[PDB]
Amino acid sequence: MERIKELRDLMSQSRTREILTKTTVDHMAIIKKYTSGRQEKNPALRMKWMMAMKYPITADKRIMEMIPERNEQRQTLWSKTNDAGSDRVMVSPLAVTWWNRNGPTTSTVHYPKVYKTYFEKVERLKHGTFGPVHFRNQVKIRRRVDINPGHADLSAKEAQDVIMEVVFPNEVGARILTSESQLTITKEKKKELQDCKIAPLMVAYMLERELVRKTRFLPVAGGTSSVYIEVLHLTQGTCWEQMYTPGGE
Amino acid sequence: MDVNPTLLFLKVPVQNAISTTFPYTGDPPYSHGTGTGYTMDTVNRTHKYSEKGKWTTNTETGAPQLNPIDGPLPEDNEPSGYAQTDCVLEAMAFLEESHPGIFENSCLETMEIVQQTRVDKLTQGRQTYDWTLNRNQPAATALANTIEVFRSNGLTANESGRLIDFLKDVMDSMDKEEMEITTHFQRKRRVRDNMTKKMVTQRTIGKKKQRLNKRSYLIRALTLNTMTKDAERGKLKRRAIATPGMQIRGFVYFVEALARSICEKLEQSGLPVGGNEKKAKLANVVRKMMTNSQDTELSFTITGDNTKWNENQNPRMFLAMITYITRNQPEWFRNVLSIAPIMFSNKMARLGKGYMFESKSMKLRTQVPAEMLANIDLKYFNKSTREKIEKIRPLLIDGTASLSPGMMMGMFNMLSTVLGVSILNLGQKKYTKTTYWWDGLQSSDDFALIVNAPNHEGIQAGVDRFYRTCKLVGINMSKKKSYINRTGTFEFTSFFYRYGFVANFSMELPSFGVSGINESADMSVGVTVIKNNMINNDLGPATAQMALQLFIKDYRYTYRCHRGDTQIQTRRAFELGKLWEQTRSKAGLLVSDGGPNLYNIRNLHIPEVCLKWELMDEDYQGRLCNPMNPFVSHKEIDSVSMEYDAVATTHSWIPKRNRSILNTSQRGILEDEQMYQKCCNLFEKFFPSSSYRRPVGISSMVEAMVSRARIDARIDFESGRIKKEEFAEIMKICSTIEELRRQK
Amino acid sequence: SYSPTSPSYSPTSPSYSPTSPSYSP
Amino acid sequence: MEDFVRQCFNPMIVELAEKAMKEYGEDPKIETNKFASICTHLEVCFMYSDFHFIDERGESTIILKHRFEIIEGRDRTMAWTVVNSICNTTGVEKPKFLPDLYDYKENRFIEIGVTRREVHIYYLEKANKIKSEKTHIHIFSFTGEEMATKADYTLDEESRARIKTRLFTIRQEMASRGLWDSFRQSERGEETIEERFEITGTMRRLADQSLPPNFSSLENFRAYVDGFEPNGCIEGKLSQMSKEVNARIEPFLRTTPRPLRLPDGPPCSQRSKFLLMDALKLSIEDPSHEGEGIPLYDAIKCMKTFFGWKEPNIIKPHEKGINPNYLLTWKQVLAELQDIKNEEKIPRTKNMKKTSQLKWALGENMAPEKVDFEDCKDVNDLKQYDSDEPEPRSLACWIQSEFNKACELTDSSWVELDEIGEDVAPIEHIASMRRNYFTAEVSHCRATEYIMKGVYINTALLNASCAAMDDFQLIPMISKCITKEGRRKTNLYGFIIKGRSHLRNDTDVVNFVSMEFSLTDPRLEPHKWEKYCVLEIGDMLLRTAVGQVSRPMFLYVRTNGTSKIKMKWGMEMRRCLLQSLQQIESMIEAESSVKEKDLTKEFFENKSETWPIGESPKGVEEGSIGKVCRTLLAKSVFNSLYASPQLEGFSAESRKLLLIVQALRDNLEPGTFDLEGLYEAIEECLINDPWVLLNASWFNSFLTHALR
RNA sequence: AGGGGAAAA
RNA sequence: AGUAGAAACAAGGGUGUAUUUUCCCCUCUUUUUGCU
Ligand SMILES: O=c1ccn([C@@H]2O[C@H](COP(=O)(O)NP(=O)(O)OP(=O)(O)O)[C@@H](O)[C@H]2O)c(=O)[nH]1
Ligand SMILES: [Mg+2]
Ligand SMILES: [Mg+2]
Repeated sequence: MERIKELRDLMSQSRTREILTKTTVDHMAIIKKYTSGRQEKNPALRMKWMMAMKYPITADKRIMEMIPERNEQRQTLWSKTNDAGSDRVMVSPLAVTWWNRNGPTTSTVHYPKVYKTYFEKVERLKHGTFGPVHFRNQVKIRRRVDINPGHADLSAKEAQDVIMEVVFPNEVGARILTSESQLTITKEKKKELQDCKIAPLMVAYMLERELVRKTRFLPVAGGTSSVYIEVLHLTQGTCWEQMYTPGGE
Repeated sequence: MDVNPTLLFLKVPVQNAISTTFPYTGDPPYSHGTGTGYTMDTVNRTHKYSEKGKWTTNTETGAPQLNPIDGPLPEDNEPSGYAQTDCVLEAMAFLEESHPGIFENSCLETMEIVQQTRVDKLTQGRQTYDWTLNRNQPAATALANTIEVFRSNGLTANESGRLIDFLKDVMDSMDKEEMEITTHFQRKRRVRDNMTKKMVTQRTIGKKKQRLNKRSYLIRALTLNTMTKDAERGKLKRRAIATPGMQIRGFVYFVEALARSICEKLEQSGLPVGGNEKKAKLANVVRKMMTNSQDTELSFTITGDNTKWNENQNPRMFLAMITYITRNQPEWFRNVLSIAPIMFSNKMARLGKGYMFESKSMKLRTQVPAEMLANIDLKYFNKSTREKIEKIRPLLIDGTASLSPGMMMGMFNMLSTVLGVSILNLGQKKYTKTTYWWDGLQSSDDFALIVNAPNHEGIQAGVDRFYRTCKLVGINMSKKKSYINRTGTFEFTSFFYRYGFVANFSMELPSFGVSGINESADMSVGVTVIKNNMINNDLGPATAQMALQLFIKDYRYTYRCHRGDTQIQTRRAFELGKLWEQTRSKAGLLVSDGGPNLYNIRNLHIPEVCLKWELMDEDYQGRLCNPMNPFVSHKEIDSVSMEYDAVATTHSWIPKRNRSILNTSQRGILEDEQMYQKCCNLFEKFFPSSSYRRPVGISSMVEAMVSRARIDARIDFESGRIKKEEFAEIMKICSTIEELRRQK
Repeated sequence: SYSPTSPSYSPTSPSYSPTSPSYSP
Repeated sequence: MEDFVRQCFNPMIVELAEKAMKEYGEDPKIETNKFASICTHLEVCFMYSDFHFIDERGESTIILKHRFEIIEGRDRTMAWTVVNSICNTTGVEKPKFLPDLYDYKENRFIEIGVTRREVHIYYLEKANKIKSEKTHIHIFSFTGEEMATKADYTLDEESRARIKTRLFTIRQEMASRGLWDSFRQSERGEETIEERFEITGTMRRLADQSLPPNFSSLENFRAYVDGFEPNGCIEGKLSQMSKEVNARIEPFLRTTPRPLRLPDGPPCSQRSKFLLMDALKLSIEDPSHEGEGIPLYDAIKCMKTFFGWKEPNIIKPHEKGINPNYLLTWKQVLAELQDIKNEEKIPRTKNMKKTSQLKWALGENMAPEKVDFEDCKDVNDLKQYDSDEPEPRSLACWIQSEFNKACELTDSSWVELDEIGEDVAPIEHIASMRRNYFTAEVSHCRATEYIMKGVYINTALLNASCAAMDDFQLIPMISKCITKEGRRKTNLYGFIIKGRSHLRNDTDVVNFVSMEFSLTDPRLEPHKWEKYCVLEIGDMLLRTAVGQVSRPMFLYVRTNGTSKIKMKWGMEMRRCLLQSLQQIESMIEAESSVKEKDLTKEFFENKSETWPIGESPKGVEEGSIGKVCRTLLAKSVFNSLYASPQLEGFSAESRKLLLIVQALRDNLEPGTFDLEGLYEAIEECLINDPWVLLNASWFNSFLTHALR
């Protein structure tokens, strides 16, 4: 209803009618990346010399309704912009700090849910036990280990298919889920993610983190399991070995 | 006492302290002015290594072309591009014989890749030459301009998403009697600046219509733009690099895919593997060669680089190799794979910006473009440039130099590596017919060659045989940069092996610092960089802690997020102090909020937010991770003005970006970008999964959107989420949209 | 606890610090 | 036959068929039979679906909810998403292959096939192909025969009659033109897509011109290659090859290598952006004044702490410059400082009047005006820019002294590292103690003072350049340290005046003028100060061990320039520390593995282990681990300060010689091919840079001491 | 899936 | 003058970062300068 009215309005014009009618779905990928402005180089230097400016941030105009123009110490937080389409406003880090110290507070936050893997890593590190450090000659073998265990039953392709089925049921295409474990995980995630208030893309990335398996070639000396690879920087050295036991099972 | 760091090498081996030989803490060299001089120099050098070839005049482009294939065999050790076709074919045949079925399987994989490859793949490239505008543009912009020009001229096979269809369109375009293009034109206006009260030439850029005859379009299609390589370490003098046009990138891509498939099945190839994979491969090869060597046998390793590698590789030899590889294959596959060498054998190099001339008497300076250098008196140029222009004049047409020989700075890395690996494979006992033999590894042009022979004279004979064979195929070993010693220590692609690869931490120094994305992103990048350097480059624990401290200090200064309980004063100091005093659990605040640094070697692998989540204050935690942060973009709900909740913290804001030109107006060109973005946003609204994965389909935008709207309305009505009136209204709107589409 | 020290450090030869001397009257 | 199809079927059907075929790179011009087949199939599907609706009651009606949903004639993605939506909503099974219609009333997918041969064979083929007893099959024939699954013809007799009549009409019309034979015989191979890619026209001519000399056509070359077999081609060509082409190994004995040949010319001069060993700083102790933190306030206080200013006068003039301009610049700086001190609320930053002396010193209006070549084609005296090579310079002895000073131990701490998390793991505790040793060793090094000075100066310069681009700004040179007593101290080295900084390219240079205090008389080493103009600005009363001594205090004034890249890499000078520490730790680690214990305390405290790090008239000199750490830090800092293409090239081309020498020391029988060429390449990089010349001299000394 | 950063050839 | 080096800046379009490989991070568009 809203989208179709927007499409009608957008096709009412002349140039946009040509763009929509003379462009195929494939060519979208080409025109979406289309740009004609100057290219930016050395982002680090730009940040270095821009953080000294008054307003190095750009925010949606809605921020005007939330963050006051100035704080108690008369320090301006945002200023109206001229070189814009009236959808962006300049902002200072003072605005970020003001929101963090005085912004609206809520008891519902999605960070723990969207990043369950990192919290699992934190829990594993918290309950781990440390043994003695041995100064001995260390022999390292460059081999392919995993960094993200993913789901043991599902492979990379199976995990991707399950993710697409769970997040975008009507866009899977010709693909079909065959493995029984695939179907079970799909059902479990559909039940768990039902009525989710997060964007589908970020839910898909969450599922990718939770399910897909990633392997890298690293110099390892000792364990190979993912719980040990995540702590390789700490349990292994050129001439020292730090005995460790992750808190996980 | 006169301190001399080099004397430290008396005790510690050079390899173990090799990090001290890399001056990577200083700014790398940069090119200042034009790259025309380097392009002319490389063209002349390429044409001098082949001067004993055959000269012809192209019947299509009307440009001189030099063919050194099957030229006289070199009499001295100077670089020579006179490769012998029979020798290359024999090397390929022996490579195929040593690895039966390699070419057939590679061709099967390449056919599968070719049939399923989409045109948008070409957008993966960086800046590319654009013949429509005759200048460098982003790959996506160049591809869009080329597609628009082809469509306007009646070539519409690109309407299908397949890349092979785009190649067919390019071939068809190469036959048209004339091409109608839309280029950019300039309008200048003298205006007084209101801040400095000086006259300046305000510039306005617009679109026009131009017509290119057959020859002009052909020259533009075979052109490669040239510039100077910047920020390159280890070289006193700069060198030129090339960017091909949109018409050459697809064929080159397919050829490179075939070469990569071939290289994957080659234990002597240093590509496409890299990093730890390449180090493991090199160590395995060295250990296998050393073990297979008998106790009496003498093994010698030579570290070698090749002189003017790209200038001595002929596209004709690449064509011969491709023809041999694709034997007993469908004709269409052979044609599509062999097109790229054909294009490169007739390529033209664009000189570049031009030169700068100075009239001191009148106190003026001007930029002479390349197109004018052909019709300028030689008295203006200096001796070096005068000689360059005099030597290059016969090859100059339309501001471009004809360059038949050479592969132009790494355009066929994989194919060149394949040729080198074939030469290496020619070293087995079954081919040398002598007590000596050789093996090793090759990457692009660098190589490590291990020769085993009973005695020293055998080693010398093997080295001479390998050198002569390389010269026969067209590869010139660099004697001044290569050396040979007993096996056990060597160097390869800045990897120093001394009975095992040694760490070289200097090369990773530039990665340390603040990436300037945002607060949380920079913190994650820095911490993960420290962790990865600890894992890989043998960074010590104490050194890792010191690096963490330095990074925290730099980050705090960059983002003005000093500790709350600090006397430093700045714009952000007041808010940070207020927040510090307000909160109770002072350890829960992020570093960007003036909180303490809780990081250490233990938890270098944990994101900052999750690291101190349990220590965060309830109110502070809610404020920081509010679902409605104004600094992060929000998405409208799909199939519903409520927006999706946000989980990104307030520290993931978007910094301001500026893309303005000095005294230039481009409002006529950014409109297209704005409308394209609007249409893409609308389509994403219609198709929720478009962003997650690139969609495909030959149907038009509006057609797909209307079809999806109709099916969605029907399905919603069937399920019961909408009543009759809404379905009727949606159907009516779809019908009127379709009617408007049909009748513009 | 650890104070760096060098055998090349002369306690008297550098009579005054030419880079960072004391000049307050 | 294509024109027949165009004139027969409806335009929408024709364009749908054209799109469907072009979706797979099939040209309707040459694939006319498949074009007609697809057009007929689309027409049959549309006729089957049309004129069948569903009333609100839920029964099929023929004249609103359409009875049938089309899936044919759409995109692959469009059709598949329609199928997926239908399956998700109604819950029917997902077909393995794309069907042609969906019946809501019957709630199932239907495949519609049109054939020229017998119906039964095609029905068996389709039933075997789909192999699923849930999708209806309906086959029509141009002869008037029709069949379905289980004899369930969902469509009414009338609609099927219309379909059959239309098919017969098409058959008769086609047969009138005698095109039916090919159409019927081609059905066998209509399911295979033949890829086509041909080289013709200009491309064929280009191909014919891209072959070896003795070939005239691409086809001839392909024929030759296809039948090619290897018969001693390489061996025969090698036998013909002249024996003067060879790779003869020349042994690298202990008497082969020779010292590098440094260039000749006038002695090299200082080129650092600030003084290193001759710097003098005016310091304030425990700064607690109002406005502390602002550089200008601290600079004013530091200047106030010193009494003894006199009338400045030229002592060492700049040969190529206008010294009165430098004198006026210093006087103007003093006057501006006085004026800013007169006011109450000193501004955060101070701009300087664009006087003649500053205009000349900062090179304002020195560039020729840029003009497009189109408007200057009539100019008659245009000459190309100069590209002369750098003038060679000889190696002077001041650079070695500068390095020696940089390697020394200072009394005041120069870096205050931030805190980190609590140590829990034993390895973390070991790292903490090792880091305590490293920080103590490195925080009291002159190279650290240089690092901090350069970082602050570059940060201030870039901030001023980007914030104020058309103004002459005054930037005091400030540093912070902690004395032996643990009390903070703020030092001022001098002042920098920044010129216009309209920097567009990364290599664009902003010019500035640096005035630095010093106690070093320029007349002792005049060649070192060719670029400087040195004044006598004061008399300083220093406290010595025995008493107090009055000495002149000079102001080294010069014009320098810096680019955005130079400032960027100047800011990241703390990285130098890592380059040293990572090495030092590694060395310690290399020993610990041998001794199975941590040797940090023994190395730093007992100083049992020493490394050759210096040279003295006696011979080679050994230093402890701390001395080596400081030397490596100084080397990294000087690499950062004196960076240039010469240094990069020299390091790259001398690494090979170092490795060859190491191989000789390893008894690996090293051998070379063109060692003279390597020496020439190394020497090509020694032109004028003092740092590179010092490195070359160091390499010569190392060769001398390693050959024996 | 895309973008950015670093290294080497 | 100075930076700098094979050609440029010293204001008046930034129209000059390419191919391959490897590693790492992220998920969108429309009046200031303080490293205690
Ligand atoms: O920046 C680069 C570096 C290397 N390469 C590609 O890698 C090849 C080898 O790069 P190289 O470093 O060996 N230089 P080369 O061309 O051999 O000349 P020389 O120094 O005299 O021995 C080159 O010929 C290019 O094809 C690039 O394309 N760009
Ligand atoms: Mg080379
Ligand atoms: Mg090389």
